[PDB]
Amino acid sequence: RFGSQIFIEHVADVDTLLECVNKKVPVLLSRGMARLVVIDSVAAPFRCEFDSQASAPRARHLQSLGATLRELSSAFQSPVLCINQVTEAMEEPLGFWDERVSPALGITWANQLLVRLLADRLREEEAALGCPARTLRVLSAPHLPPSSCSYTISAEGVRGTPGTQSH
Amino acid sequence: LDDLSLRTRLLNGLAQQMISLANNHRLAVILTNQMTTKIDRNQALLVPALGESWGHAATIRLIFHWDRKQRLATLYKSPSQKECTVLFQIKPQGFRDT
Amino acid sequence: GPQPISRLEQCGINANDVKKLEEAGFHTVEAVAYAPKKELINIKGISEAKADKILAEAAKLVPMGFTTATEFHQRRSEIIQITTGSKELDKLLQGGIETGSITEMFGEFRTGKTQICHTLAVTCQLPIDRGGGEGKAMYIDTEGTFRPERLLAVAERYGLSGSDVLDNVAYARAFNTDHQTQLLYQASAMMVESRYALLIVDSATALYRTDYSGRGELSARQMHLARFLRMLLRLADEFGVAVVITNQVVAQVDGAAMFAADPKKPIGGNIIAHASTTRLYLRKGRGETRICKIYDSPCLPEAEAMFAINADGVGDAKD
Amino acid sequence: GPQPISRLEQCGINANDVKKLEEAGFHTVEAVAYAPKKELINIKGISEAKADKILAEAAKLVPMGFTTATEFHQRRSEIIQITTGSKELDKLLQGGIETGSITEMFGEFRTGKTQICHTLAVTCQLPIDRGGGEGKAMYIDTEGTFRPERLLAVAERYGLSGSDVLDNVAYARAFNTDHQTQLLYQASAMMVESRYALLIVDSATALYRTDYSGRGELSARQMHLARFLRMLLRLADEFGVAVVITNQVVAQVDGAAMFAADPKKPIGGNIIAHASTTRLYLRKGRGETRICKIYDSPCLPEAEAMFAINADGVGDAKD
DNA sequence: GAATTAACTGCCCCCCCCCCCCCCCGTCCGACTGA
DNA sequence: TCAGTCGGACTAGACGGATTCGATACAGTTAATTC
Ligand SMILES: Nc1ncnc2c1ncn2[C@@H]1O[C@H](COP(=O)(O)OP(=O)(O)OP(=O)(O)O)[C@@H](O)[C@H]1O
Ligand SMILES: Nc1ncnc2c1ncn2[C@@H]1O[C@H](COP(=O)(O)OP(=O)(O)OP(=O)(O)O)[C@@H](O)[C@H]1O
Ligand SMILES: [Ca+2]
Ligand SMILES: [Ca+2]
Ligand SMILES: [Mg+2]
Ligand SMILES: [Mg+2]
Repeated sequence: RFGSQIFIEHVADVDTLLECVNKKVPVLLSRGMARLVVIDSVAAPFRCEFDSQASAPRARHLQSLGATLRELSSAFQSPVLCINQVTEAMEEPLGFWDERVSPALGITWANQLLVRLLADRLREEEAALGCPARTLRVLSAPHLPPSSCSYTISAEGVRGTPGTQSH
Repeated sequence: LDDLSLRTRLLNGLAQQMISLANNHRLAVILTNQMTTKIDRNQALLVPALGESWGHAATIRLIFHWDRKQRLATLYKSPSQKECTVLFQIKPQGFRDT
Repeated sequence: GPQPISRLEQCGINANDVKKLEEAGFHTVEAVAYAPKKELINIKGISEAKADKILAEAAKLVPMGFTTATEFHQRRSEIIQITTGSKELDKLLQGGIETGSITEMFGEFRTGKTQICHTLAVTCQLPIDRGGGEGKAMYIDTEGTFRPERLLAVAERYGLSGSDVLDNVAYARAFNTDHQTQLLYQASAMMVESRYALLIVDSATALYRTDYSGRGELSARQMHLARFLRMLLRLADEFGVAVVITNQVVAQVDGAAMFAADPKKPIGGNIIAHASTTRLYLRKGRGETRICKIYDSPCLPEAEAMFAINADGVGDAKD
Repeated sequence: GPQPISRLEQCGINANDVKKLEEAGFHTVEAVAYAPKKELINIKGISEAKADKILAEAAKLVPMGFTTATEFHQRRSEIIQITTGSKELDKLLQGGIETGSITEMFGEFRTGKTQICHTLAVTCQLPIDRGGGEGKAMYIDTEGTFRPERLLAVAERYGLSGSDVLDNVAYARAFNTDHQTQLLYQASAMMVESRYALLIVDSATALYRTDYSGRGELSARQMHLARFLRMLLRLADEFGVAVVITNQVVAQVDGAAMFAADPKKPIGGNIIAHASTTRLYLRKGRGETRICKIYDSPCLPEAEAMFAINADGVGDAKD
C-alpha cells in the first residue's frame, strides 16, 4: 500500500522547520511508521530571511539543524536526504574551479554532510541533439571516487543510461 | 554551546590531557579540525576554526589546500622544520604522492 | 516503542477480528489507524460498524494529526483547470491552468504574454461546466498595458454580458516594488469578502530591472523578489486561486552559445525558477501564429504547441 | 492636471524639505508618490522617518488603490489622439498617436522619421475637434537635423500663423548621454509650469552607439538606457503627454540565408523592446512613397499602410 | 626655499573549439480565383 | 469584366568574430600651504 505509508508536512519559516524537526519527526520515527526523511528544499527558508550581513545567526541555525538531523539519523538508523539549490560562481577554494554553479548555504552547511551529490542538465546549447542531457555526479564521499553517469526521465520514473559511468 | 568560556576550558583541558597521554604512553595523537571563512579586508579567506586561543594547542599544524584541481599539503607550525608546500593526491589505493 | 497488534483485544475486540486484520498484512495499531476506510471494509465479512469502532479505538490509542498521501490526494482532488481559449494549449497543458499554483510565461517582445492574460481574465468567469472557474479576476499592472476593449472582444466571443465582465475584474497599477508588494495585503483583505479564481501580475519582474541596478544591488533585489514570491505562494495556498505572472528575457552575449538563433534566458535568477511551478516559453511564429513550449513542470513532459492571436483573443491557427 | 508640490507643506511638511525635494527633481505630488523610498533616502537632508512621513502624506493625497475595470474603461475613453497628417496612417492607428504611452519609430535612412516628427510637432497644436491636442510641443535633438522650414510649410498647409507655431515649440540640443538625461528635469519644470502635449526625442539611441563602443561597455549602456526610459515613462504617466522617440537599425551579419535579402533589426535590445508600448516600422517604397507597418501594439492588429512625403510634410500618397 | 599637509591611483591572467538552421524586409510575375 | 491573392523561377552564393562590471584601507607620488 504505497499511498498509506507516506507522510507529508508543510512549513513556511525557518523557525517552523526547526519546530517540525524537533517535535513531529521523532514521534514518527520512534513509533516505526517511517525510516526515511526527505526535505524538499532546505535552502528555501534560509534564502528569504538572512542577508549577506547576517551570517552568524544563519550559521547557528544551520549547525543546530544539522546536529538534530544527524542525531535522529544515528539513533533510528534512518537515512536523511536533503535537496539543495545552487548559486553561480560569478568568477572574479572549495574544490570548484571550472564549475559554473556551486551548492548554496556556504561552507558551514557543507561541513554537516556525509555524501554530496549533484544533478546537472546541459541546456539546448549542448542539448541540441533532440533530447535533454542529464548527468548525475558524485562530488565527495568517504568511500566513493568522484564519478558520474547519465539518466533520463520517463513516465515510469528515473532510469540510468547503461554503459555510461565515467572513471 | 552558547557559553564560550566553558568551551575554552574544555578544549584546554582536553589538549592538556591528550599531550599528557602522548608523552606518558609514547603515542602519536592525531586530531582533525575544520576550516571557517573569515571576511578579512574585503576578500574572504579560510582559517581554522575554534578561535585563536586554540591555535597553539597542537604541537604540529597541517593544512590541506585546493589551489586549482591540485591538492597541496602545507606545513604551518612545527618546532623542527621550516614551513613549505607539497603536492599530493588520493588514488584508489590511498594516500599517495605525485 | 510501537504497540503490537496484540493490544486490540483489551479495547473491545475479539481474537477472530483482530486476527483477521493481522493476517491482512497489518501488524500494528499505527498502520491500521491511518488505513483507508474502503480498504478496511472491502474484506468480506467486515461490517462498517465494527470498522468505525476499531478506527475510534485506534484514534484514541494512536497519535493522530498526520497527513497521508492517499488522504492528501483524495481530499484535494476537486482542483479547477481554467481554459486558455485554445484547444491546442488546453491539450498541451492537459485541461488548462491549475489552481493553487504559480504559472509564469516568459518570452520576447511581440509574443502573446498580455493577450493570454486578458483571455484568462475573461474565461475565468465561465461556469465550471463550460471550463471556467466561477469567480472574479484580479489584474495587477506594472507597465500600464491594460485594455478593457480586449476583454470585451472575448466576452462577445463567448456570448457573455459585456458590462458584467468589466464589473468582475478588479484593477490596480503599480509604480514601484514597494507599492507592488504593498498591494498584496489589500488583495488578501479583498479575497475574504468575495470568491476569486485568478490573480494576474504583469509584469512581475519589470520594475526590478530598474529599481536595483548593478552588481552592488543584486542581493537586495533577489531577496525582495524572494519575499514577494513567498507572499504570492502564501496567498495561493490560503485562498486556492490561480496566480499567473509574466517575465522578461535577457541576451547571452558570450561565445558559449553556438546555435546563434538569438540565445535568450529568463531574468530573475534561481529564485523565480524555483518558486514557480510551471514555466512556458512563447516564441514568434509565421504570421500571427505563435509557438508555446513547456519549459519546466513537475508532472508534464516538454512539448510544443501552436496558437494564434485573433480579433476575438487567443485561439487556434486558422486553416 | 498634476498637483504642485507646494501643497505638501499644508499637511505638516517644513518648507526646507519641499525645497530639497524640488532640487531633487520632484515638482508635483504625483512625482513624489510614485518614487520609491530609496530615491527619497538619497537626499542629503532627508532621513528614513522624514521619507516615511512624506510618503504617507503623498499616499493620502493621491489614490493608489484597487479599482473596477468599468471605471478604468470609462476614464480611458476620453484620452486624446493626435493626427499624423495622413488618412491611411490614422486609419491604421485607429485615431492617431495615443497620449500617456511611449511610441517608437525605427527604420533605415531617408525613411521619414524626422519629417513625421516635424508634422507631429505642428499638428499637436490644432484644436481637439480637428484632431489636435491643444497644447505645446517639446523637441529634443541629438543629431542636428531640426529645420523650422518644414514646420512653416506644415503650418501653411494647415492654415495657421507661422510666427505663432514657431513660438509654441521648445528646442534643446543634446551633446552626450549625460547631457541628454539632464534635460529631463527642466522638461518637468516647464511641463508643470505650462500645459504641454507632446515630447519628441530624436534620436533616442543615436549617442549610445558612440558613447559605449565595445562589448565591455554593454551593461552600462543598457542600464543607462533603461534609466532614461524609466524617466520618460514617469514623465508620461505624471503629465499625460504623448512620448514619441526614434531609433536606428543594425544589420544581421550572420544572415542565416533568409528571404529578406537585406535583414536589419532595431538597436537597443530587449530593454527598449519591452519598454516601448507601440512601435512602427518604416521603409521606402517607390519615388516619394513610403510604407508604415505595425510592429508591436497591445490593441492594434498587424497591418500596413502607405503614406508619402510631400512639399507640405507627411501626407497621403498623392496620385 | 622648505617643512608640512593634502589629493589621485593602485592591488593581474583564463576561455583555442567550429551542425544548427526560426519565422521576412523577398522583387516580382503567372495564373487562380471569386466577385 | 477586374483586382486581390497562392505559389513560385527568377543565369549564378558564399563568408566570423568580438569583454567587462563589487562592496573596500594604506602606501607612492605629485600638488597646495604658511613660515
Ligand atoms: N486586435 C488584435 N488583432 C490581432 N492581433 C492583435 C490585436 N491586438 C494585438 N495584437 C497583436 O498581439 C501582440 C501583442 O503583444 P503583447 O502585448 O501580448 O506582448 P508582450 O509579451 O506583453 O510584450 P511586452 O514585453 O512589450 O510587454 C502584437 O504582436 C499585436 O500585433
Ligand atoms: N521639402 C521636401 N520635399 C520633399 N521631400 C523632402 C523634402 N525635404 C526632405 N524630403 C525627403 O526627406 C527624405 C529624408 O527624410 P528624413 O530626413 O525624415 O530621414 P530620416 O529617416 O530621419 O533619416 P536619418 O536616419 O538620416 O536621421 C529625403 O529622402 C527626401 O526625399
Ligand atoms: Ca519548479
Ligand atoms: Ca513592447
Ligand atoms: Mg506586455
Ligand atoms: Mg533623422
